[PDB]
Amino acid sequence: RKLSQTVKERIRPDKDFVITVGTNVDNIARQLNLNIIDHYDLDLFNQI
Amino acid sequence: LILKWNRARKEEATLQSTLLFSAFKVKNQKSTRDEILRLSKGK
Amino acid sequence: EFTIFGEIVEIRSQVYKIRIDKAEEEVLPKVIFYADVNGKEIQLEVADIFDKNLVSTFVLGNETGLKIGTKVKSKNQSYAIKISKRLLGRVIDPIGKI
Amino acid sequence: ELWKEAEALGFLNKTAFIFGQMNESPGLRFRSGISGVKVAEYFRNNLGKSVLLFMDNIFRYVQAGSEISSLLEKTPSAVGYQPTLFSEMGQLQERINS
Amino acid sequence: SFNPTNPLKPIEEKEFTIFGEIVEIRSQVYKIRIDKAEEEVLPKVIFYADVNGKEIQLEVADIFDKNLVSTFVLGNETGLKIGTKVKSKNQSYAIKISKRLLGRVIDPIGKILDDSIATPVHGNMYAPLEMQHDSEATRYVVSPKNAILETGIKVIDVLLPIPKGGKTGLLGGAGVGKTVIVQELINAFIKFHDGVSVFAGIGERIREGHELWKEAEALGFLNKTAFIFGQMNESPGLRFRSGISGVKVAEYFRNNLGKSVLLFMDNIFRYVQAGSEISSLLEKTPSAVGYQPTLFSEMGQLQERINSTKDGDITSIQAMYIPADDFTDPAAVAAFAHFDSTIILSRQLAAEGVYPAIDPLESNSKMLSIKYTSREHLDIAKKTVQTLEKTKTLEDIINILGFDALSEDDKKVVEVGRRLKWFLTQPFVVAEKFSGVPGKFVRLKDSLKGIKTILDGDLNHIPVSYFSFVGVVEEIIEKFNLDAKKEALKNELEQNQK
Amino acid sequence: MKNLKITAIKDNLIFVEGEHQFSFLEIIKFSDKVEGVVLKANDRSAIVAILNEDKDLNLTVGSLAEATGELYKIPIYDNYLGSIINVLGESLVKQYERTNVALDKKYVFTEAQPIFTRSAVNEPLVTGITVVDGVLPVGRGQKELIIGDRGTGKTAIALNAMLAQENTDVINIFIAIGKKRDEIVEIYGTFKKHNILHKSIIVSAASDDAVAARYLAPYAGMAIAEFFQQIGKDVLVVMDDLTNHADAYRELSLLAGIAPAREAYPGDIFYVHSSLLERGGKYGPEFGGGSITILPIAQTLAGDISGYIPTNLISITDGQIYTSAKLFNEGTRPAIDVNLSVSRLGSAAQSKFMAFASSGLKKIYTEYKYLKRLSSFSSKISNRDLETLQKGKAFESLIDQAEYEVIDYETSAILFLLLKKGFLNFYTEKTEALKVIIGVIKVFLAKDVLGRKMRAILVEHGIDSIVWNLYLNHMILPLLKYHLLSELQYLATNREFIKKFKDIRNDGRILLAYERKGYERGIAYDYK
Amino acid sequence: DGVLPVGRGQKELIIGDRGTGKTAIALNAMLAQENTDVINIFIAIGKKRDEIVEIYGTFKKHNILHKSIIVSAASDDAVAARYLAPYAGMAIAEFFQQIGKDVLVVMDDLTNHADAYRELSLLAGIAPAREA
Ligand SMILES: Nc1ncnc2c1ncn2[C@@H]1O[C@H](COP(=O)(O)OP(=O)(O)OP(=O)(O)O)[C@@H](O)[C@H]1O
Ligand SMILES: Nc1ncnc2c1ncn2[C@@H]1O[C@H](COP(=O)(O)OP(=O)(O)OP(=O)(O)O)[C@@H](O)[C@H]1O
Ligand SMILES: Nc1ncnc2c1ncn2[C@@H]1O[C@H](COP(=O)(O)OP(=O)(O)OP(=O)(O)O)[C@@H](O)[C@H]1O
Ligand SMILES: [Mg+2]
Ligand SMILES: [Mg+2]
Ligand SMILES: [Mg+2]
Repeated sequence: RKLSQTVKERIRPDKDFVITVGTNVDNIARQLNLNIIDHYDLDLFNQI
Repeated sequence: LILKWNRARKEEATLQSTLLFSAFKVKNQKSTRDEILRLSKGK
Repeated sequence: EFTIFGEIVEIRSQVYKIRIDKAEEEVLPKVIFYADVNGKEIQLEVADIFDKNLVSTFVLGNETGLKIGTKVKSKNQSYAIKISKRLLGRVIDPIGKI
Repeated sequence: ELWKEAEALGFLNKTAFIFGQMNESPGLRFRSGISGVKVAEYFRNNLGKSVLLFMDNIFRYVQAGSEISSLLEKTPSAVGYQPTLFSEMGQLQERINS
Repeated sequence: SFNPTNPLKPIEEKEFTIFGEIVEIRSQVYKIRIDKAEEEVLPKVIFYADVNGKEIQLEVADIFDKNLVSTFVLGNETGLKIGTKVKSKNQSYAIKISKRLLGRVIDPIGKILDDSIATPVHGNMYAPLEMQHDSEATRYVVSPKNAILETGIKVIDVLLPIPKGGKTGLLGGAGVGKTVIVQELINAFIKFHDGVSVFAGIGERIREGHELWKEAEALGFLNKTAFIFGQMNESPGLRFRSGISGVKVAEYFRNNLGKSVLLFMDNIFRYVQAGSEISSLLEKTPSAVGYQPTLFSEMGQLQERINSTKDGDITSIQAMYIPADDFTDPAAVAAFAHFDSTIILSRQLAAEGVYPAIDPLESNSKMLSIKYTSREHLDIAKKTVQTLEKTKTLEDIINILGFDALSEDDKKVVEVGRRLKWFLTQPFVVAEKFSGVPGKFVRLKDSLKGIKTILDGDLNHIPVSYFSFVGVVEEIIEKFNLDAKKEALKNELEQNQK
Repeated sequence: MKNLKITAIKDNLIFVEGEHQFSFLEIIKFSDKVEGVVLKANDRSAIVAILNEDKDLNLTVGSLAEATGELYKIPIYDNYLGSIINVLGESLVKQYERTNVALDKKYVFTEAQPIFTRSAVNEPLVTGITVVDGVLPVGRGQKELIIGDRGTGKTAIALNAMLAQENTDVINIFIAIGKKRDEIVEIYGTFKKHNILHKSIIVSAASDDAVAARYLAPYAGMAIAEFFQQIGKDVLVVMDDLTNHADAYRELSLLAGIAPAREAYPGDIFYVHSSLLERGGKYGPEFGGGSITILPIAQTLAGDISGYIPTNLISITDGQIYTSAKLFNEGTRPAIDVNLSVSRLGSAAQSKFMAFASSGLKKIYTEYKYLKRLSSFSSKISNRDLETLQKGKAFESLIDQAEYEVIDYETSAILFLLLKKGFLNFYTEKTEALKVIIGVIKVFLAKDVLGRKMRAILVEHGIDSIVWNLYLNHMILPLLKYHLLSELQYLATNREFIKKFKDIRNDGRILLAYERKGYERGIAYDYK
Repeated sequence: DGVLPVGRGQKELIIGDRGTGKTAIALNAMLAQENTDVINIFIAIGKKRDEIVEIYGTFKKHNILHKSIIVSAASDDAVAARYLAPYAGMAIAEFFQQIGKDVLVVMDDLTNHADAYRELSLLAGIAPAREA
């Protein structure tokens, strides 16, 4: 919820593009209707 | 867990002791009744 | 007036059996029998009435001085205490001792 | 200590104390609450005042009742308690009404 | 035709020879003093009394003197006073038995319970308490168990096979599902059985007995079933004799007609409870937990008559009640010694939604032997129970230390264990009223194939939720495939739209 | 004439002497009012448990008594309705005058009617509680136990169930065993306020009354209920509570000299409660043709449902309702734990529309709890599990309901239908908005003539009819769509939201009108 | 045989829960004496008749029947019979031992024997002790 507040604060849907990995932040972005360029899976972060 | 075990064991032990003494107190009713009779008569 | 009279025929810790000798009325449950020993009175409350004469009691207070053959009498009433507005500021026990 | 503090803080003149303490026989401990209830009833009914009854410790009333029942050779129930436990609690508590 | 070798013999005709009156009264227990008698009174005989034309029977328990006996009532005591006249034939209680009992609902003493006009049941008078045989050795000519019944329930068919000619027991606390499993077994066994069926309700609900009688009428197997009902509204004297009467009826149908009897008893704990109450009312020294001293003997006196001989088989399915969920209760310990198959129900599993709430880690079956099943069935059952035990051990580690502490093997073991646990649940045909999910009947080989597939790890991709309350594993596969197809079609449609 | 004499008074029991033919529960009359019941008897002596007391009688050794020769039968009087009575039939608080002609005399230990006199349960008993009426149905003739901890709202549930019978033909009977007098008087006042007094009786045995009175009170209440049922009336009986009754029986047995058993209760406590409770049910027309619905109440210790008396009672009744102390501590009223509760009658004790509206919601709730308590490795949640979680969270918001609030059966059915069809899942992020919309829908269905028309056509034409579908699509769904758009704007683009709310107009004038009406008694500056 | 040795003349209890394989262990002990000179006596206290018959059949199949005795007191026999069964079995064992034989005795099981004795004592009028 702190991340949701921060994203709602310092991101604009027109001049900014959001890459979301994981279901939670993907849902947050979709609710904020931001520009989701692409989506990944959380396991991708496991291997650097 | 300690609390529950202590409570349960106390309850079970008290019930067992009372039930054991029940037989002894039943088997000695006649003596009590005769003593009551002879005390009632008395002097 | 004190209507019931009798003696003590059985003793134990806190429990005493009383045999009634003279009574103008039948004993009632929970009435108080008074025993006067060495200038002090001791109250025994009726619990069980086994017979017209025999009865069992438990002591309301200290029991020192009670013994077999102690004479007891009762008004066939329960225990009573003195109550008024002069009771405020005083310290008493349940039976009214100061 | 409580009696001294009541005297020193100034509310002793409007408080009545009935003390059946752990040094007493089971009869007095068992009758303390009943005597307090009777005193409060007198204060409300005869003097037309509002009474704040205070009991401590109320568990000792139950303990004294169980001790008296054990002394009278009655079969205990639950954790060695008297069969007439809730009946005695009701007897004490039903008289504190409005 | 069939030639009986140990047939039951009807009681002997007699005249009332003992006369007396009630000198002490109590609730359910009365003392009778005998005034006139041409013979000495025997234990367990019946004294009859009449009050306003209503007959009251009292069974003899103790014989203090030549003239004084103690008795307990078989039925309602309303009407008995001091001085009521009683007469006795010096014989124990008897009921009318014949082939006409099938489809009739009676109580332990033979009172009609299915119509108000009380249509009589024809037959001969037989005394359930009096069992007659040539000698003790005759009781040892019994057939060995050599068959297993198929129930259609995955867990029971795989891990806890039910004997034919043996005894199975369903143990559990209050409201865990004993009656539902008993009704499902009745549905899956009767109408396909080469014989007759006897149901004995012992201290159970009146509504349950009415429901079962109506279901028997509706599904057409009423005429093949004999009902006996001493329920929880009856006196201790009647709840103590329901099982004896049911066993006597089964023995009549086996010894005298050469039929195989399916005996259902519910609830078999109430028989012991009623015996305990009767013993307590007669002022006898209690045993531990306040039970009667003769608890094990009383259980054996009823359980040993349920045997299988060359005339036929008597298969017993019994429900046992566990007071306060205490499985160390003396009644449970006494009952454990007689069950060839034992099925123990868990309250925690029922709370989680597992139905039937059978705990395979607490149950056992003696039919899991090479003498009765194949090698493959034994191996599958052993592997299943081992995997469930390992999963139960690992769940504590998961709960306390988190999930990442496990290895790759432990995680795979937990996944297989969860899938196995949720695959064993199954919707019952009788349980359609509770939810509405249609019942399923899974045969043994389908259950074995599904359990083997799950054990191999073939279905670890399918989420656990899909495994609950299905039949064969093909249903799980179909549901998964259809859901994946719907997801793929929706994704393709939205990507076409974008 | 007097024929007995008192010889001893021990253990609160009276020993009488005198030749007579005693019987169990035979009435012994010590005066014109004080009576006792014979417990055991020789041919010249008896042991008696008193039922009531008199100040002036002074019952002691040597007092004379009469053996009436008859059993303990309770008499029925016309003025029982709207009154509090004791076990002997004396009006402690009465509303009307009594004519001294007894309508009937009913035996206290009347045996239950046999199997052939019963009938299947097929008619609902509206308790006024949404979750009870929809997921835990109670029919006419069904025994539903109310099991719970101390101070969790069981008496409130029973009182709500009885207050819901204000506009029905069901007679309420409330048996109180060892309750507080100032609570019985408060319940009497509550009955008087809600206009159900004329059809309600209270049978009272106080906590300090005679042990025989506390033991025999439920049987006297059941005899009264049986009298009412013999003229073909539906009776709803509430026993509060059977823990006190078990305690009274244990006290009487232990003072009478009986040996103890598990938890010191006598060995036949189960028989006591089972023979008491087997006298309620649905009966065929040839045997009265009524019903006796019982709602016993019982108390657990620290939420231990596996206690001796709670499990003894569960094995007698047809399901139970469990009230949680954890839920009650969180301000959730009623604190009903649905996962631990059950009704064994099921959909057979519901109306067709109610049965269809909540067909598989209890199982969904159990699955929702199981998933919520489950810890897994893959933090990816399948669509089915997401649907289950959302529907369970939505269901959790229908339980809340104010005290003494009676919700109509059709309102509960409509709310459960809305939940089942999936319209309430979108509120998974805002629960206060869900509460507001449920309140608005309830007000609309209760007050507006179109809401009552909707409920009436739901009753007579069913859910599947075209008229009810039109009513749902033009009255209720637009309001939900408007509220969801207002509270959560992003739902305007959600795929499922578009799929469901496709041919639904975004009309929300009902909520705005009700908000205006509520705020019209509004002031710019507060006085306090 | 290897880790928990049993010698001739040693009384060795078999203790456990229900359905764990105690009777199976005792039966294995008796079946291993097929080629030896030990005499088997099996005492059943409060056991089911069908189980005893099955055990007799198992004895017959493994050719150890010709030197095996079963002393049976079923679960519905008189309580005095169940109390006296182990003593009679041990008397038979002592008869065989007095002529120089080796005897293996199995009692299944002594908890039922204690229960039978407790029932006898409570019925007779003996004061109860720990666990009655
Ligand atoms: N739905 C409700 N909403 C709000 N308050 C409620 C509700 N139901 C009950 N209460 C309140 O909660 C309190 C406890 O309820 P109640 O006295 O009925 O419970 P109980 O289980 O009968 O308790 P006790 O153990 O004292 O008999 C009471 O003050 C009651 O008014
Ligand atoms: N197979 C099942 N499927 C669904 N629900 C079930 C199943 N078995 C039991 N239940 C649930 O459990 C409840 C109790 O079942 P049942 O009547 O068989 O219990 P019981 O063990 O006989 O109880 P009691 O101790 O009261 O005799 C049912 O009403 C039902 O809600
Ligand atoms: N070595 C073994 N291998 C496989 N199964 C075995 C083995 N030993 C025993 N069993 C099985 O274990 C089960 C219990 O057998 P057994 O009769 O010895 O048990 P028990 O401990 O005496 O039980 P109870 O309490 O019923 O008397 C049976 O199903 C039997 O087939
Ligand atoms: Mg059942
Ligand atoms: Mg309450
Ligand atoms: Mg064994």
